[PDB]
Order: sequence, then structure tokens, then C-alpha cells
Amino acid sequence: PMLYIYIKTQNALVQRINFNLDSQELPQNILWIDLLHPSAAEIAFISSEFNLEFPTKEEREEIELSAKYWEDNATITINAHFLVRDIKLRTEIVTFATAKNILFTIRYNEFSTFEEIQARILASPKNFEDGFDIIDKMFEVRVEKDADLLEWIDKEARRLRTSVLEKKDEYSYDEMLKDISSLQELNMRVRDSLFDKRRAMTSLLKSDKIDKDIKQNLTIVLKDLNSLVEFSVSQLNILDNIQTILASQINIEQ
Repeated sequence: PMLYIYIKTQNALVQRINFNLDSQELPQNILWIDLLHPSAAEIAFISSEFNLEFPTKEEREEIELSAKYWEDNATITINAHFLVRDIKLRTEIVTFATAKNILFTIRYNEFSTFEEIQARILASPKNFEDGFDIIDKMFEVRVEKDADLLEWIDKEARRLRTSVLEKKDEYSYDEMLKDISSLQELNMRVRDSLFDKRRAMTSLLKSDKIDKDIKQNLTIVLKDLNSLVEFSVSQLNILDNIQTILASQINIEQ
């Protein structure tokens, strides 16, 4: 159970505070509060200090579990999608919320993509005025890491493409089909992760809690996201076709 508080320093920089709920005193100029493995103490903390509760049934509004974005007059909540090792990956969800101009992240595991987000925010030359500015940069970094994974798939697919089409430097046919199947799965997961971020960013653009400058950045990220979805679809077709070509080769050789 760890609680990290990111503040805007007197330097006009960002500083991270590993905060002890039990004994220590709240800092001022809070930008972002990160809860890792929250216990009831940490959940009580954000509710008591920031009026952040997460009921799935309530009187004031219909809470839809078939959505991943919720906004009321005071707060925004996003159940954000990440990929972690299960190369085999699985879905990992991090809860994002905004309250009193502060960004909240509630997470249940530590993972490499989130560590990159932390490092990026802490090192960025950008001047962060509040938590909404943080979430803006976080979407940018998340799309980059998806791009990196698509690029890694591309390297493997090019190797397989050459090997299969030119019948050059082939290994165990079953192994090559297993690898292709692994790459297909990865490609599918990233695209679906990209679609999640598209829906989240599009909803955020519709919020009057988000200033124009952030919406401008989200629009730029949305353009890049669309490029990556296009790239992922092309890549998927290539893998499916290589599978078929390999399957044909296997069959002819029997």
C-alpha cells in the first residue's frame, strides 16, 4: 500500500512525495495522487478528502458498467486500459479520476508502461497547472508505448514474412505458426487498447472541465492514434496471409 503525491514545487517544477497516510501532513499544490495497492485506509482517504466514491448503483444517475467513462458535475472517472505481461499479454485496468483539479490514479499492480508514464511526467519540460494537464500528457505517452509494441511486432512480422515467402531460413513449421499466432494476438490486443483510448479521449473532449489547450493536444494524439490503428490493421492482414502461405506450404509437403 503506497501513496504518491505529485506537487507543483516553488521552483515551478513537479516533485513526488512518498506519503504516509497515518502520521504525515498533507502537502499543498497537489497535482496528482497515485494509489498503489490501495487498502481501505487509502480509499477512505480520497473519499474523505476529495469526495471520491465509486458505487456501481446509486440514486443520482445510472452507472453503466458497459461504459468506461463517467462524469458528474464535479468529477471525471475513466477506467483506463493497459497491457501487462501475463510473449503473452493481458488486460490491466487503472482507475483515473479528477476531483478538485487533482488527478487520481488507483492501481492494483506495478507495471512497466505505468513506470514510463511516471518518468515522463516527472521529466517533462511542460508546465503542469493541474491534474488535467497530467492526464493529457499520459494519453500521449500511452499511445507511444502502443506504437512501440506495434513496431516490435513489425520487426518479427518482417522476419517471418521473408522466411515464409522466400522459403529462406525457416525453422520448425509448428513453431513458426505458434509465433504467428502469438503476434496476431498481440496485434489484436494493442488495437483494442487503442480503441479504448480513442473513446476515452473523445469523451474528454466533450467535457467543459477540460481547457481548450488540452483538447488541442488530445486531438493531436487522436490523429496519431488513428495512424496506429491503420498500421495495426495492415500488419494483421500480413500476419493472417503469412499464416495461410505457411499452412499451404505445410500441406503441400505432406
